[PDB]
Amino acid sequence: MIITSPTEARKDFYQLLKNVNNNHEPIYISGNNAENNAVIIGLEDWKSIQETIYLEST
Amino acid sequence: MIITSPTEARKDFYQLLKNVNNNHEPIYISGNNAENNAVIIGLEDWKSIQETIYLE
Amino acid sequence: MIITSPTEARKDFYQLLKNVNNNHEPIYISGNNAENNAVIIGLEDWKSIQETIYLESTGTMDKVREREKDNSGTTNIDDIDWDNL
Amino acid sequence: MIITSPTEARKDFYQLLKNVNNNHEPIYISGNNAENNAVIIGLEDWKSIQETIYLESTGTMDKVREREKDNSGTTNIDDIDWDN
Amino acid sequence: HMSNYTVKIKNSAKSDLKKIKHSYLKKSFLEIVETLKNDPYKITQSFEKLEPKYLERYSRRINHQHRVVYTVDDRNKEVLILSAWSHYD
Amino acid sequence: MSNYTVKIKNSAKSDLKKIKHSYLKKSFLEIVETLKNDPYKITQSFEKLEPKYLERYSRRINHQHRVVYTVDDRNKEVLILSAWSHYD
DNA sequence: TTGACGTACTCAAGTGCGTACGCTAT
DNA sequence: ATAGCGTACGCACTTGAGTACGTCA
Repeated sequence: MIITSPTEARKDFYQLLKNVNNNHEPIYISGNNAENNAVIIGLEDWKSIQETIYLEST
Repeated sequence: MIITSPTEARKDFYQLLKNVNNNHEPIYISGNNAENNAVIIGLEDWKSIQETIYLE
Repeated sequence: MIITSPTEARKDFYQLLKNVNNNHEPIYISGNNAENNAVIIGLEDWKSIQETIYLESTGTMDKVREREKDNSGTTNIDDIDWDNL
Repeated sequence: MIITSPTEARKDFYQLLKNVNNNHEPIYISGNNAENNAVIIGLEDWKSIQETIYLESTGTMDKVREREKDNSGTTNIDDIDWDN
Repeated sequence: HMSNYTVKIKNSAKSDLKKIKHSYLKKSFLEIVETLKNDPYKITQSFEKLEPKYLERYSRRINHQHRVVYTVDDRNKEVLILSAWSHYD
Repeated sequence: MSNYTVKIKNSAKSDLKKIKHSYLKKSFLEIVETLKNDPYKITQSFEKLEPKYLERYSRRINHQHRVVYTVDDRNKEVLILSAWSHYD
């Protein structure tokens, strides 16, 4: 569980995107507004997740 | 699960203690003081987690 | 699907975080350094994905799919004899 | 072992959150209804716990525990031939 | 003896109930059943619509580790429990 | 050469067969390079498993699979016990 | 030029934190 | 005669949000 506010995430946005691919851990964005609540996944991990749900359904 | 700040958690603190048990969900406390982040979980769920850690 | 560069994503970051929660569609981040590509998903939508991945990772969904196809029958949950099983 | 009521935990909430992260010992909350009892755990300690139970649910820890006492020998990671 | 929904379980999934009993999770499992008898779509117990959505499989938490995976027949008002144990063993 | 000697259990080499056929070999090899230099390095989602007195550690190959290992700090030897977190 | 990248400004809006009150249940 | 609750206060401290600049490859 890595949690950071949107403001703190935007200050180190590029390092965040590298970390989510090198560490393979989702990063949860959460601040004062619930409309910003989101998760950041690496693309390779995201494609692996999409294939697991889709391949075993077929 | 739920992510919230300690200020928001304190306004609904009693409902928080019921939800972690009724929903068996961890409620993460994350505010501006990023080094004081914590999680609140139900006691019965915590007992099961303890038994899982020490099962062989 | 919505695709954007990391630099463009940083300019409209607060507006992207509100799009994944309203449009319920992931935002793909693709830039010149493709090894740093990522995707933004709303938290409520991600919980269903993480729950599904957990049940797949434990082999539970394999049991669920296999049990859906068998002809073992059905027992009402009130008729369960807990003292023998 | 720190056990406290829900009302006093609410009044000391910000200090309890700093306590679990400095002492690495959880705080227990016990009130009039035992079914609402909760535990406060530091996030970094919770990461070790979640990773452990995840590797337990997948059956990995049982394999790890069995491989620790199987007497099968060890091979250097450089002596691994990926073509075979 | 009467409720909004009939909760049942696949007989091959009854093996999970024995692991629930010996893990002292029977009490938490029966709380899921009572909600499934009244409203299997109630936003409680970490209710979740599993992926892919069109297969219409649902999940509720017995605790942090185990789930009740089930489908719902809306015509006959029946809940079919397909799994009650989320560990590999 | 390197700070630590990285070994894998013989009964765990079948995990490397699945690592090879899942295109995770590059990710797994980046982990074993870190294990040669510093197995306690705060990278790759390094985590100390519970119970802490058994001193088991894990690093993420991807979102699903982990490298589970122990460290012989006396002899500077890392023993990989698992490289595939799925039952098959 | 470009995206990548670290860094910066600004003011409205919110949190952090201790502390408190009125009321019910005990 | 105290916890269990929902709710509030005051102010220092931070986030939120759009927007910008200078440097680099």
